[PDB]
Amino acid sequence: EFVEEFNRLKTFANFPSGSPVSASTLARAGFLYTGEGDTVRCFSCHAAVDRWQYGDSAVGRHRKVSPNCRFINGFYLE
Ligand SMILES: [Zn+2]
Repeated sequence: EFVEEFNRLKTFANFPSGSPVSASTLARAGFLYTGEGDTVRCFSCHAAVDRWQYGDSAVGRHRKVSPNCRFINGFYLE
């Protein structure tokens, strides 16, 4: 259901314009938008990450936060 990138990106409906990190970048990293702030949450491991900054890596932060997530370890790559 959220295994496809595009379905995740449809959660970024009201995502703060001018977030240092874009909704695409975050959708690619496996993240859904919570609808609050710039707070997102990974669809597989359910970890949330907010407070995005210039030069952040969506993938990097996601791994840092949850290094054993099924998605970022490629277990969803079709
Ligand atoms: Zn995850």
